[PDB]
Amino acid sequence: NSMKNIESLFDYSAGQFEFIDHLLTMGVGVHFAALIFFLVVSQFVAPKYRIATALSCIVMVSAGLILNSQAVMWTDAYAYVDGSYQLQDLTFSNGYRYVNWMATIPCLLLQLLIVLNLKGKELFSTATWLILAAWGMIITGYVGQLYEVDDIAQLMIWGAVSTAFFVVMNWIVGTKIFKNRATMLGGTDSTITKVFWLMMFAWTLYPIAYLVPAFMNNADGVVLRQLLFTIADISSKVIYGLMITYIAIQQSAAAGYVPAQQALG
Ligand SMILES: CCCCCCCC/C=C\CCCCCCCC(=O)OC[C@H](O)CO
Ligand SMILES: CCCCCCCC/C=C\CCCCCCCC(=O)OC[C@H](O)CO
Ligand SMILES: CCCCCCCC/C=C\CCCCCCCC(=O)OC[C@H](O)CO
Ligand SMILES: *C\C=C(C)/C=C/C=C(C)/C=C/C1=C(C)CCCC1(C)C
Ligand SMILES: CCCCCCCC/C=C\CCCCCCCC(=O)O
Ligand SMILES: CCCCCCCC/C=C\CCCCCCCC(=O)O
Repeated sequence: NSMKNIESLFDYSAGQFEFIDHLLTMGVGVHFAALIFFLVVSQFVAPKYRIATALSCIVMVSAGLILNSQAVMWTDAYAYVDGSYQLQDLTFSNGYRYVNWMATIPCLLLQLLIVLNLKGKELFSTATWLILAAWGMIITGYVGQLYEVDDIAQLMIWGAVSTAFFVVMNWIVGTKIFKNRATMLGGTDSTITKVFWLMMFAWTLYPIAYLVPAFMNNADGVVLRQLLFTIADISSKVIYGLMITYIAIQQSAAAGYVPAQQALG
């Protein structure tokens, strides 16, 4: 895989290399710092919603582990020789992010449906179609990015197929939110709508980063993609998580859960 990604084609300046490393390790720090928040505030969440704030904990450690794995793979593969960082061992590839997305995406979607007050047979059927489209988007994307060096034309077609799964996924999410936000308590019917647009923005940064090999095949493009991945990660995972927690707590309080009522005090 390492030879299939453009990162393997370049020598990096000390600044370039250490900006990538600092990006990944700061991402580890943000995800593990928020995990403690999600854990501590789960006691303020009513029983019917607490799983949502538990799913953020799982998303945090999952993303933190892979990002930490990426950072160590990054510094294992390259060595400073003759004024630049040069590849020594093929041990780095963005493929593991696609495995991070494969597990974290189901979690992110499931916490949304829970705070939407879906239950029963609709919760299981909607989650099933959503996860299935999501995995289809990830797998087709994963196969695409194997060609970002050799076959750009092939990366664009796998991207078009993945985008089809993306669009159908956003349509289900969107429809369920707008048809169910009347069920939301504590005024969260206005908050879930701002979560939907956060999703649209943050999740669209990934396809843009995905196409970096086509409009910026050079070491600077490598740095840009990692930057875009960082902004998208913190947005789609952390900030999104915080808002799902706020909704969880506010609906808990409005539902008669004293810890939520008193925590917001
Ligand atoms: C030979 C090549 C084969 C290429 C073919 C692969 C591409 C299929 C793409 C989209 C399928 C979407 C089908 C539409 C069904 C979606 C299910 C649905 O609508 O569920 C959401 C609903 O809101 C909850 O009940
Ligand atoms: C390979 C490229 C293929 C071509 C791609 C072109 C299609 C893109 C169009 C829309 C994106 C999906 C946007 C989904 C936004 C949410 C929809 C929604 O929420 O529906 C509102 C509902 O109807 C209220 O009651
Ligand atoms: C590098 C450091 C990055 C740190 C990473 C961010 C960690 C979260 C920080 C503040 C939460 C602000 C958002 C609060 C969301 C609302 C929660 C709520 O409803 O209030 C509960 C109250 O905090 C219970 O006493
Ligand atoms: C870390 C959390 C999330 C939700 C990551 C989401 C990733 C995507 C929405 C990626 C989408 C892609 C598409 C639409 C087409 C090109 C290949 C990608 C997989 C990057
Ligand atoms: C083959 C792919 C099928 C994937 C199936 C996974 C769908 C899971 C759907 C929802 C499971 C319920 C999650 C938590 C319910 C909340 C219960 C509680 O509040 O204690
Ligand atoms: C993520 C959305 C994907 C959208 C893809 C757009 C559809 C493809 C558009 C034009 C293809 C351009 C053909 C050029 C062949 C490139 C071969 C090369 O020189 O490397």
